[PDB]
Amino acid sequence: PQITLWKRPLVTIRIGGQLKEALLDTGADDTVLEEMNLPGKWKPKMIGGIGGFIKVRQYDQIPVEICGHKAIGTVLVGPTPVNIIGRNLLTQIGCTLNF
Amino acid sequence: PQITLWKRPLVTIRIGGQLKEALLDTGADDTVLEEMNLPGKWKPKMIGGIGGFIKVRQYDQIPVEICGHKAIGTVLVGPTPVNIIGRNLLTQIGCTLNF
Amino acid sequence: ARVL
Repeated sequence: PQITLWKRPLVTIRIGGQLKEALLDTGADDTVLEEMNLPGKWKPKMIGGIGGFIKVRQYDQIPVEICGHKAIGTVLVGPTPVNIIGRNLLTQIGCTLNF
Repeated sequence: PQITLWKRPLVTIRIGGQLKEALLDTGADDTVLEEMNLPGKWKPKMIGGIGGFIKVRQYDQIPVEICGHKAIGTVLVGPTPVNIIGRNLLTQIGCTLNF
Repeated sequence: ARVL
């Protein structure tokens, strides 16, 4: 699809067999989701945003379906204000910015 | 143009008679620039993201050209680590997400 | 990792 930006680009994703809403975020290097359980091992990591740094759990090689498009990659879990799909998965679904 | 997302989508903007590098950020409601001494009236604002909130100065009706495409709107100035072009100006340049 |  083509998504305009008059409203936040929120979409439905499937992850760990659950549906969630997430924001397609070209300003994010990484995908970060609010607290939830994911299967498998995780490693502690830190990431930074506009307000400073937070601690997250890094899950690798996680399948995520985004508007019906398949990705498998790194998902960070922690105290983000909104679920965000970052460039690591945006690239996998062939997402570009156009103007 | 078409901007792929393998790297941070950094582009050249012109604002207040300065050329600057800025990140096209679909996850940002607002445009937030690194500290700069713009003339004009402003008011204080708090904006939030990963890590918490920062204090910024809100300037209205500021012309901003983004890769040759003219825009005019609200710009926030504060201790962001990177210049961020948010949806308020992305909509004005006809920017879409496409996959 | 930068997440704006």
